Amino acid sequence: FLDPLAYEIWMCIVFAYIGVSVVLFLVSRFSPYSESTNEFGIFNSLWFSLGAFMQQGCDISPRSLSGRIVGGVWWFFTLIIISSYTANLAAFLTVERMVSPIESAEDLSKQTEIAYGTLDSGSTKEFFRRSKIAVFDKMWTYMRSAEPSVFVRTTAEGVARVRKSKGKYAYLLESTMNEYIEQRKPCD
Amino acid sequence: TNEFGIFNSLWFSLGAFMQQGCDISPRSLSGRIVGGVWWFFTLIIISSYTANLAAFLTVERMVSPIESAEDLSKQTEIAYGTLDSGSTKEFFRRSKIAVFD
Amino acid sequence: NLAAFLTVERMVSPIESAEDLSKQTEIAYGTLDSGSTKEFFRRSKIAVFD
Amino acid sequence: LFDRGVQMLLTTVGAFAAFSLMTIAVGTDYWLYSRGVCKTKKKNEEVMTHSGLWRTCCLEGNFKGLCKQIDHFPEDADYEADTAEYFLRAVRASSIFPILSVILLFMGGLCIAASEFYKTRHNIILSAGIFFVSAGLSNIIGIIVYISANAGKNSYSYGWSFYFGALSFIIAEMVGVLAVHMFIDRHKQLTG
Amino acid sequence: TMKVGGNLDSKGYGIATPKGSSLGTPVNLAVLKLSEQGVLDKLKNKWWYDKGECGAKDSGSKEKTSALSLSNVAGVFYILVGGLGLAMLVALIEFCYKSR
Amino acid sequence: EGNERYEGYCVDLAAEIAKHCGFKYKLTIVGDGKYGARDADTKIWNGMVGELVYGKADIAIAPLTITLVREEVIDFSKPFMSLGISIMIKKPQKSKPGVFS
Ligand SMILES: NS(=O)(=O)c1cc2c(cc1Cl)N[C@H]([C@H]1C[C@H]3C=C[C@@H]1C3)NS2(=O)=O
Ligand SMILES: C[C@]12C[C@@H]3C[C@](C)(C1)C[C@@](N)(C3)C2
Ligand SMILES: N[C@@H](CCC(=O)O)C(=O)O
Ligand SMILES: N[C@@H](CCC(=O)O)C(=O)O
Repeated sequence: FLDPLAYEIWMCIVFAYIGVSVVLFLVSRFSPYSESTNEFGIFNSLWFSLGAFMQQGCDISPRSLSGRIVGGVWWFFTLIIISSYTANLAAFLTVERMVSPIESAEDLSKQTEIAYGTLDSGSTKEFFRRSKIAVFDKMWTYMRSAEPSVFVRTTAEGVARVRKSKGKYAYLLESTMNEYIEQRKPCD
Repeated sequence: TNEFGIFNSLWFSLGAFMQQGCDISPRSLSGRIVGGVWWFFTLIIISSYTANLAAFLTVERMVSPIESAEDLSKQTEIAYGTLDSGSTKEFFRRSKIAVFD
Repeated sequence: NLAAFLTVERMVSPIESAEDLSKQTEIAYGTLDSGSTKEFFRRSKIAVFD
Repeated sequence: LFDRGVQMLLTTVGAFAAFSLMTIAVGTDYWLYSRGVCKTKKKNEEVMTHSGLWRTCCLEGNFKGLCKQIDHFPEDADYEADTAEYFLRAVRASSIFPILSVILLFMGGLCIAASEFYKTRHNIILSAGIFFVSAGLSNIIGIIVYISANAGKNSYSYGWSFYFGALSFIIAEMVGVLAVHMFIDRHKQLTG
Repeated sequence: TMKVGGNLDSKGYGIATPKGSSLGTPVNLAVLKLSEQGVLDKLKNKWWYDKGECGAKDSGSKEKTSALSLSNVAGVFYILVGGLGLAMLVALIEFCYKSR
Repeated sequence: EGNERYEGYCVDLAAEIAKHCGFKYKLTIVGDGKYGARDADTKIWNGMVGELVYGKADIAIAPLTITLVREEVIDFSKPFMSLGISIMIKKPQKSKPGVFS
């Protein structure tokens, strides 16, 4: 639930609450005169500044001019930070997906940040070697121009190079052999 | 009848707009209307205003120091030039347009 | 619901690139008659044009 | 209000404790863990960085503890004409507010010493509490400028000597509370 | 490094030959035939647009956030600390009012 | 040596044209490294334009731009597509929103 705001701001805003938690007290204790003439002690300044922070609280209030000044300013502060909490969850409760390049191998046919290869000496290599569909033909043009060799002579080597490359190497293979690496631990 | 100074009337609806309470209340005919409707203002304004707050805080625009390609004519702290013996160089020599000239 | 408003203006704003147009009868379309666009669609074999 | 008789000791020791922590925080050459350089050009690409307030320094570099006092630095690609950026750099070259806080807390020492020297002429003993709040503000603005500069995720980590910058604020305001608990009766004892 | 501004001219490239060289007419006819074949844009994709491999292809529009930070909202602390300064200054001056 | 050293838009379009019209071709580099213009003193054309005008080459296939002065000494074909003048600068970073934004 703290995700929308950084660690350091949650840490430091406490210091601002402390500040208002005693600035009301200093404001109130300048020469009330009777001694009783100014209400807010430390514990009530702390409380009213909290009821400002975490909202709610319908029971106490300072009559001082400087008191209502700092109260209004601290309310203005709180409105901003708390409503910013209420907003930024929109960036978390929507578009939560992590990352997923790429569908249809669209980006693979166009960029070299992710290497890819087929099984060597296999039906898929020969298919890319011939298939004239533009995405397939261009992926073949890469693999034929890709150096060092991208083709794996075993599915074991394919899976190994995919894993060791953290997904920067993508392995092209038949989907049931592919899905035996998804329905099975470590399923990464 | 009213626990109000002018500074109180200047304060109570501020706190109400901040959506937090203060010990005083209108407690009167035609004071109900003024205090209560003022909630509607913050209830719509704040709610709507405080919704894109986060996004706005990260818009990450660019300042675009020049955009018209003629701003460079206005200044010399930024130098500019063209390819020597180049088509653009000789065009700027040849194309006798004041903005270009 | 105010978020459901301000998060989205673009419902579909009909079809770009004539992609879904090429794949629907729900919107009719044509070129100018007796024109080089008409001839271009007559000859250009690119999938959307053809 | 309680322990009315001992509060002069408790306040004077609390003030000296706050002054000690404040000057340790200002004087310590390291505050937090970061990435950067050991020196004002360990210096080639990056190093684990172990700088303090006025001093830039590193940890687990090819050398350690050869820290340096910071100096003014320029900026790249504009945005320096803004008064907030310019003033942030002018402060970062030599952070005024922490040492001003040291000076205010020392002047609070003089104010509480003015309980005895030329003893308590009028309500002067109030001034310590004002100095302690102003020291609090000087610390909090120091922290705000320090973070808002150096945090520009950061992947940093914060050491105890960083947190002493905060704790010296928390304690300075507790000494403020003690100074008020002194003044509010001491000035009544002076003036009835 | 970045494009700013835009075209000053409706100019362009062309294939060129010695003046009166026999290549000019087959060149021009091939240039025309290539246009309806759509080769020219696919060469342009292959030599500019596919090669847009930098994250600037996407980084200006990506989803979610790395959480919000102090420096984006830090000015809110300035108006507070200034209010606390005023909260001191008011007492500092009202002393002289009570001293009257 | 022949044509496989070179890669690029003009290299490919050169291959496509020479295949389409079925003529043997040899890519070669201008000796002076210039695109080409007439010397203001000697009127001698340098660059690839010189290479054509003085028989050093048989056809030019390059980003050598169409100009009217070049059309005085060479023939430019129909164009494949247009382009125009532009400015290159180092971009400023994406702007962190204002302190009070
Ligand atoms: N779309 S583009 O920028 O890549 C572009 C630009 C141009 C192309 C072709 C393309 Cl693909 N050729 C046409 C020419 C073809 C013939 C018809 C007009 C000219 C002759 N004009 S153009 O302006 O020289
Ligand atoms: C209901 C609430 C809950 C929290 C977020 C909103 C936006 C809506 C403001 C509020 N004051 C605090 C009241
Ligand atoms: N079983 C496949 C393995 C190689 C491939 O999947 O391309 C074949 O017979 O060729
Ligand atoms: N293509 C241009 C390059 C130089 C320029 O545009 O200035 C030319 O033929 O000269």
